[PDB]
Amino acid sequence: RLIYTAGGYFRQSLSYLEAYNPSDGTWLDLADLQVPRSGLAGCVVGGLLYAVGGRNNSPDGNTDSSALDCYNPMTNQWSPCAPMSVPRNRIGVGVIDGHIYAVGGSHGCIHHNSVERYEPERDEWHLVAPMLTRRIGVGVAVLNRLLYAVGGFDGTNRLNSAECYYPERNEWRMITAMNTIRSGAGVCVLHNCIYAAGGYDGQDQLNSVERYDVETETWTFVAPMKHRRSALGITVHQGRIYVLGGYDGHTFLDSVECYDPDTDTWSEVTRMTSGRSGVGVAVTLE
Amino acid sequence: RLIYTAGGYFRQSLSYLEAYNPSDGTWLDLADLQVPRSGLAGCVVGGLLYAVGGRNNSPDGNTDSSALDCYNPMTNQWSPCAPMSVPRNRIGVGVIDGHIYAVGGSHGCIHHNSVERYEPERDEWHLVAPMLTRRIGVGVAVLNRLLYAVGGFDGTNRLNSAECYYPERNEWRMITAMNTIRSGAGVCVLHNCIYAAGGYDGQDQLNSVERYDVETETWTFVAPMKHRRSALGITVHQGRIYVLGGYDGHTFLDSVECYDPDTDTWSEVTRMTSGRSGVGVAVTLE
Amino acid sequence: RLIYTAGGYFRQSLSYLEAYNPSDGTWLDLADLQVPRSGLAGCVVGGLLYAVGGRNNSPDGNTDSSALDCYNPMTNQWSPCAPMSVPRNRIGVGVIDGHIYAVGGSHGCIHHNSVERYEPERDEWHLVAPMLTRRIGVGVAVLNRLLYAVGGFDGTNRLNSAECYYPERNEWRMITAMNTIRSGAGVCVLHNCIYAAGGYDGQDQLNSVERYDVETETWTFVAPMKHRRSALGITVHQGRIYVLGGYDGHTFLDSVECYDPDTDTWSEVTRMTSGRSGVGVAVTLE
Ligand SMILES: O=C1c2ccccc2C(=O)N1C[C@@H]1c2ccccc2CCN1C(=O)[C@@H]1CCCC[C@@H]1c1nnn[nH]1
Ligand SMILES: O=C1c2ccccc2C(=O)N1C[C@@H]1c2ccccc2CCN1C(=O)[C@@H]1CCCC[C@@H]1c1nnn[nH]1
Ligand SMILES: O=C1c2ccccc2C(=O)N1C[C@@H]1c2ccccc2CCN1C(=O)[C@@H]1CCCC[C@@H]1c1nnn[nH]1
Repeated sequence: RLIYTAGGYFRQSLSYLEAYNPSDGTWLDLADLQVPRSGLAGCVVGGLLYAVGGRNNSPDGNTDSSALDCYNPMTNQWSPCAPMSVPRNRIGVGVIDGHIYAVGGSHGCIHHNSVERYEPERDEWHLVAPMLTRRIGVGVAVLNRLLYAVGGFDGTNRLNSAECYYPERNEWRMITAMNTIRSGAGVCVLHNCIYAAGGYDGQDQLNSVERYDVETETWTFVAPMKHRRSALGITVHQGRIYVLGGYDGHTFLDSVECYDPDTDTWSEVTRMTSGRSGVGVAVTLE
Repeated sequence: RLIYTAGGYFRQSLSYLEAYNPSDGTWLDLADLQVPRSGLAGCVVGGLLYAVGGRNNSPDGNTDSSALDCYNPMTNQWSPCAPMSVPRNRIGVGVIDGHIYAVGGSHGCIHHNSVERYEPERDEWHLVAPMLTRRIGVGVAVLNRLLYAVGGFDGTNRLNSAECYYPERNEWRMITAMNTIRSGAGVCVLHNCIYAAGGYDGQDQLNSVERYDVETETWTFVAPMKHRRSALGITVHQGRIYVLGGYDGHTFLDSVECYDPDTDTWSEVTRMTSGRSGVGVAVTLE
Repeated sequence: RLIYTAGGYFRQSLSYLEAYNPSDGTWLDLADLQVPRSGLAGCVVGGLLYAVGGRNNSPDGNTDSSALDCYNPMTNQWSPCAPMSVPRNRIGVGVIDGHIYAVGGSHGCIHHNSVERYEPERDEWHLVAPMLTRRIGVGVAVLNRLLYAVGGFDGTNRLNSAECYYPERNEWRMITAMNTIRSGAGVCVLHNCIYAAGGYDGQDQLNSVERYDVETETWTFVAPMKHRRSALGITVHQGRIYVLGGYDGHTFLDSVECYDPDTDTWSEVTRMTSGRSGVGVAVTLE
């Protein structure tokens, strides 16, 4: 239906909200964020777009965000929701049973292993069991009612490790680590596999993509992206992964590539209006 | 039966070969290595002690070693054997079916994922399938005729990841990662479980100890060591782990702690003649 | 007109500046470099010879160079220019529109993919687009106002890959890879074709030479050199390639071969005053 892209960074933190339509390839110019921010994460619950966490990198100063803002598509306006317990810059998020999980992120020099859950019915955040590892630039994916924290950065080492959360048991456990170390990678779920595209391994931006099969418990490489990129927006729409923007250790990308799992190929389908990195993206449900 | 300690580091790379008898608590001052080195690994095959890889850190310069030297307890003599294909400083080693596996390590700035095997009868090294990850300061453990590479450092990031080698199939496979990131940890096998004691997580030296059960595929913490230590010697003697020396953030340890798995307790049983880190340790077989 | 040879290595890093006249076959002994260096690159802009990057391998210690020095033929004198942003040993250089491009190279352990441009009239360096691959011992050629980075070493593997820079667009594209892997090869342009002579493939020094046709996008072998050589000086003078010195496996070459494209034959036309490798070579324009 539509692929949102909220915020991002180019010279400073951005306030752009734009929506891409895969059918005709048009870009909608929607209402801008109240506060500019990069390193945020986007998710859609009910029929509202949620902008979680982030950081406002401006010439005047840098401020980490604990703000949850809710975009109503009908009115084309943003409405503040209950803020998180702590600011979370470079955050990952996943949705289970209509509840938003705010995973990891940073507050200045404090790297979070803590995770908290938002209940939209109550407008209320509540902390859950923390991760085994501190993760910023973490990628999150939801599969079989289980949340996966994939890769990231613990303040010293970038991570190839991943861990699975069990909502019913309220506990974390380590799974098989990735083949490549990835911080700020695009993580999503397509069919019955966890995907991890792009990222930063400590010295190079990555174009390699690998997927995790839950039953075999093995990470397998697939066709790499055309442009290597970190801090990229990722989204699945009608059986195909879409990756939007990012940073290639150099230029802020406007490129948007699409992955077809049947053919195992990447192809640039469009461009964003301007180059940016660290965007929060989410698809309109259904 | 003796616990050998070869080489090590204190202000410069050491040449010490010393042997500890756990029965009476005595120390034997044996013949020194012909070339001093730290970051080496020790192993015992067919009644002979082998010193593998390492580096000679001296005031006159630094040289990485590809040397395999063989110590005969009967003659108290070091005799050179066939050198490895490439130098391997901060190496890990394991023994399967009388063959010595040289795993990972570094040569100057090259970090090895490559692995090679030594055949004592032929005095020959041959490369096998390389690891999925480049690892230096890697811990090696042999269990059920499979070789496990644990933790380490890839040149940028310290690792909690672990992978298992299959000699018959000649292939590596990533297993469940550790709870803690460990580079230069003491890795050994006790009662059908892989132990990972100490190490360096990128910031602090560790005193925590976790073990891996092969069937459950889970890492579990046990009682921590009294002293934090990285680049530590390790071996098993009559159902108990012996850790020797290491680096705790400033002092080079001479302490030697012993782990009793029944009581789940650590106790300092003896001291080495001088403090050191990066030693090659192996026990006399049987 | 003269073929300059600056620096080089034999036992230690050299300070020689010598100039060969192809007409009468004489050698000119010009003013030595202020600082000895090998792994540098030479180029001529506006009647001035430039010595870029390199390293001073001395008995007292090894130091990588970020220095740009300018030789004035009128005064027979070297003058320091603005240094590069980072030291670059085994550097490659080319010139587009009177601007010197510093491509890749190493700073001790760091292998650069970054590229920076020097403006002689301003005496300023500015970073441009970094390469898709990190390359040390990289050969550079300019053709149709596009800069080509060929072969080299990425810190792990020696490369047969090549890539093309687009100054106006400020981006890099990966072109067709070479038939042979070449690190430290002599790269130049002749009759609208990119040549890659000699180099090191990981095991042996090479005498084979292959050229790239830009329209057909194919690498084709030509007559090989008489001597195998890596880290060789190279240039083009009156429709013929001149390769100077290098390393063949044990002996530092003083040989200077010349390639005639019409006959497709190499021939030793002269010798340098002493054998050396890793020199910077360039021709007085016109
Ligand atoms: O885009 C860049 C970038 C540009 C230039 C230099 C360094 C970086 C970088 O690390 N990135 C990625 C990084 C990143 C990584 C993972 C997830 C989100 C993001 C947001 C973008 N980003 C950034 O680093 C932001 C953009 C670059 C300025 C610094 C910004 C920042 N500083 N502290 N937090 N953010
Ligand atoms: O003992 C120290 C130490 C002391 C003081 C400062 C830093 C270190 C350190 O990293 N180590 C551990 C490190 C290490 C880690 C894993 C496995 C083997 C070893 C050998 C000892 N060691 C070292 O780093 C060596 C001892 C310290 C000087 C540098 C030496 C080295 N440098 N490159 N290779 N060796
Ligand atoms: O000439 C030799 C040589 C001689 C003996 C052993 C190894 C080499 C080698 O790699 N080379 C080539 C190498 C090279 C490769 C590409 C581009 C420039 C150069 C300069 C010369 N050179 C060298 O390696 C230099 C000469 C050999 C000593 C080491 C020198 C060095 N070390 N780190 N940087 N330079």
